[PDB]
Amino acid sequence: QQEQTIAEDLVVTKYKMGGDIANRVLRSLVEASSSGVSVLSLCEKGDAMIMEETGKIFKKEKEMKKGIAFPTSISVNNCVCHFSPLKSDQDYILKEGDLVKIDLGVHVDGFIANVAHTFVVDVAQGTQVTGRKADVIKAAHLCAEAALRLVKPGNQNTQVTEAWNKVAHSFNCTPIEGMLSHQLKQHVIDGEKTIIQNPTDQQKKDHEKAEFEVHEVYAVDVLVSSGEGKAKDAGQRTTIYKRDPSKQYGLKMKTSRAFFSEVERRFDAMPFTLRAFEDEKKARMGVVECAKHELLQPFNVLYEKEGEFVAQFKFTVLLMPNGPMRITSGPFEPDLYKSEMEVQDAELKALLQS
Amino acid sequence: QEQTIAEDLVVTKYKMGGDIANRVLRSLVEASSSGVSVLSLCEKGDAMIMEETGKIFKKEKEMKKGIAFPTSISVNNCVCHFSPLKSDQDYILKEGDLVKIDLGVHVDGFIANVAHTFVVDVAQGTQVTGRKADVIKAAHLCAEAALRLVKPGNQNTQVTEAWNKVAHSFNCTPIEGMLSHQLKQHVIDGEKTIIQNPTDQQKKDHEKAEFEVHEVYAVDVLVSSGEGKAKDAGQRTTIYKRDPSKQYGLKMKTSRAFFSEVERRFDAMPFTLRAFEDEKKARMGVVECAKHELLQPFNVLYEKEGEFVAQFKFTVLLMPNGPMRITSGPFEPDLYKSEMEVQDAELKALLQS
Amino acid sequence: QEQTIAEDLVVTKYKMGGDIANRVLRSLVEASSSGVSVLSLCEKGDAMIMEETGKIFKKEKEMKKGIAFPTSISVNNCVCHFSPLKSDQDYILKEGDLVKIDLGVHVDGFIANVAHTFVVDVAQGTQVTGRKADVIKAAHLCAEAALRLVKPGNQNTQVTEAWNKVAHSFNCTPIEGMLSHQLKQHVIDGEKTIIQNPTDQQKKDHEKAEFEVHEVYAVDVLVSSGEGKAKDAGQRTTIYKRDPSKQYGLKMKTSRAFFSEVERRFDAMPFTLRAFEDEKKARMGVVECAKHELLQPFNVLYEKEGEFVAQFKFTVLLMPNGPMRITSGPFEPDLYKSEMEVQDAELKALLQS
Repeated sequence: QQEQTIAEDLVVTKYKMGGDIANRVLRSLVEASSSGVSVLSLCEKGDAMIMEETGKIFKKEKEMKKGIAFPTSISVNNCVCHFSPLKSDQDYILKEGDLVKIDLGVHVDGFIANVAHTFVVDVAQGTQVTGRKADVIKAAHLCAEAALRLVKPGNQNTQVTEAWNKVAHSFNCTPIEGMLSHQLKQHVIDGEKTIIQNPTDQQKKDHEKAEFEVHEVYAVDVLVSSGEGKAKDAGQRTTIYKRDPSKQYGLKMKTSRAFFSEVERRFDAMPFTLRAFEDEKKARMGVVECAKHELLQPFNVLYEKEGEFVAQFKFTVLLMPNGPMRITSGPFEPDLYKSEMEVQDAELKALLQS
Repeated sequence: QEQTIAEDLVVTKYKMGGDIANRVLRSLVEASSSGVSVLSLCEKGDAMIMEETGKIFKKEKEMKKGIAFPTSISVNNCVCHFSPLKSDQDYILKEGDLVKIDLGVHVDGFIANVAHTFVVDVAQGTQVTGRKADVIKAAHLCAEAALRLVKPGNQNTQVTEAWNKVAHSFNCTPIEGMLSHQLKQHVIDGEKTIIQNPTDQQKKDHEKAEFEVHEVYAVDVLVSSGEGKAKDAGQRTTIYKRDPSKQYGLKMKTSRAFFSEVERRFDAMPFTLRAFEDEKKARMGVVECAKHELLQPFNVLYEKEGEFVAQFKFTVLLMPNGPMRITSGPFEPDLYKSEMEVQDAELKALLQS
Repeated sequence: QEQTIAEDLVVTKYKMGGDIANRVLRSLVEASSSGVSVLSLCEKGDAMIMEETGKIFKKEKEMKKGIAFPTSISVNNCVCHFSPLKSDQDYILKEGDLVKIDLGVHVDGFIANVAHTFVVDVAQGTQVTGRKADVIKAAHLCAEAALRLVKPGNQNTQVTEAWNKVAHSFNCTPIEGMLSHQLKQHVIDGEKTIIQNPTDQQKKDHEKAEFEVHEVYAVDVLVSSGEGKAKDAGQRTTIYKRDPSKQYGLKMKTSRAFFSEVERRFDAMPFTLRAFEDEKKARMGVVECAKHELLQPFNVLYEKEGEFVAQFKFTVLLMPNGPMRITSGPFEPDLYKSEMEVQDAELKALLQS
């Protein structure tokens, strides 16, 4: 009732204007993605381009905070998520046939527009992607299609969790264990009402059954693996952090209090990459105190087993009265992907046509 | 007082009911082929509506939800409302039978009604041909015309008149007298109506009306290859509705615990006698209740034999942005080849949009 | 007090007028070919707007509705406002003529403006080529760019800038100083505007502005193959509107009758003098009115001989969910072939979004 919701016209407007920016930046990055291109440069180019487009809009309103809601992340092949390298980490260079996931977020007055898309580097004109890339992309895309049709008022998060497994299984792929699609609110990317992928027995017990309601907003995030689908750390350095507002702890230092002060000014409660910090070695230091006492929440770089592919589609959807209204999406082309398998289940075939 | 589609929660309830009506409808059309029992299709629909409405808005333990119009499957010259009792005659679908499937869903009284015509087992790569195609094309283009004419500021009469020229283009006739009703919460049979191809008496019996924003209509197209009169052929009537504008103490003991059941289970929504524990006790307790006008019947009317009746029924919300259709059959216009076409310049332009 | 698209009923009236402007424009486009009197097309289009508005919202008796901009048919290097008197030189359409059709509808003073460019009797399965295709493609890609840029948070200036880049790609120029007005109830000419290719001086005078939800714009793209200037040519002016801010008791009695017929038939919307039966009394009524600033003239304007001007106008509502276009013409892009194309990477991507 105090809360600013998509029940209000001005809020739909901010969501729609960040959505349009998220869609433009994503597409620009996909067009710039070819053999020999630096991932570091695409992460920099996206974060810069988010800032510049947020710069040009709502100029009359000089108090409104706007920018990055999720820093541009570029996770290739069996890498799951959250790769925004530092100027001094090893870079990754896109090879032909590389499977690329681009993930990013934009906000306007704290209303968050999250988008992620998967494609293949320099697919030869007149060909189709085939084999396990085709199987896992096709599968993740149909998972996003089933969620667009199931995440609506009156349905339960559990029905989406199950639809996802039957769809992914149809391609002998596997939704990554325990990943979460969060409810969004003003200034909150990580709402506690969630959809869980492919939960274990522990995760199924600890995760809360919920019913979607009109006026809620979700960042639906589909991550599907060609393999077993349990992501592991593999000592890549975490660059992406979020401040956790739920945690106080006075910091016994000078640098730490000073780094965690630039995190609050420049970013408040949104995720940020350690690369966005002018002076690298100084940020690398101010993080350790903060991260161990949980004031910052890490976004770790997880990997599936070498040779396997992970595909991603993330879209932000507003549960408007008239029906779910999608405000971000990638330039997916269904005809580019040939799989030898399809969905055989009659209920899911009919749902995906609906 | 009246809850209208100017409330965000009401639109939501209409859409969740239509998503369900659309799903049960298609699942019934997939299940329809040579040798399946209409009885079992009617049982399957009604059970799918109850399962689907069972799964939604479950945090809201108190909310009524379920059948707004029990599944009816009216074949060839049958016009509507055929939902056989288990103890009556069944009907087995044949190849080339023209099938109308009518059903409705409600969520907290907000009704989503749909109906659709197809032909049984159309051989792959074949096209329906002849009178069946004429009348299915006609009824559909009558629905396309209504979708574009049922909008705020227009009159019911403009819709009546467009249906007459669209259906004459295929030498078909809208069945005279048939009504398309305004819907409101708990009301399937609003007084505000679109009439088809009315007689001079029916014209004077029926009120010109103007569509207004925030209204809901179950638009209902029934077009015949014949006459366009629908006559009783004494099939037993299986579908009745409580008439909430009516009292009567009733007296006979079966009668009162019968009508006690229709009030507990179905409140104001149409129901089939097939839905009772004992179809015989139900046929008996109706006979008192219906005489005294506490139940309206939904009669099975029939055209002349060898003639064909097509139906498309969709529920539409007159939203500010434009008509928002929440139900529809899966129409494929490529299935149907007619030697005739709509040729009126002004209706061709309407249908193109 | 002011009625905005935040009201369900306002959005409805805009949509009902848009639906009509679309129907009329298309009918006029179909009716344009070699030998067609431009006078007849102006008559036909004004008569259609009155017939179509005559049929809607009949039960609301006090509700004013009809023409927001009289059908104007501006050919080749004519820019705008050609609506000849019965007694003027008529223009007969020739094969290969570039035609601009511009008209408006109002429902209760909610305005739906549209304009469309096409080429007369394009040879079946050819393509228009040369300057006519250059300028029609430039104007359409300008209209497409406006539709994606005129939205809450953006600046009228970014549109102005996109329009010189997009048009320069075809060696075409948006006509210097032409305006796209905000619309409100009974106001065709709101002060918040998008300016085309402003002069030196015009930039000083024109206000920068941010677009916001709930605003309405009649986006008017006017593009020239030549310099992008538009001069008078003492062609009779025929279109005027009443300035509702000026009031004056008139001396002569023909003048007052003239005024009464203007106020009654056209409130404060532009009208053509062609709509007055007594052509003489009206030309005399005007000079007393126009003398005392009671009418503002809409003068006919021309680019140079042999040059071509294209126009796409559309009326858009900045709803919360995104711009909602309620008018458009039937553009078929595959009809126009140009040696040139938009080569800026950001405009390429903006035009595909």
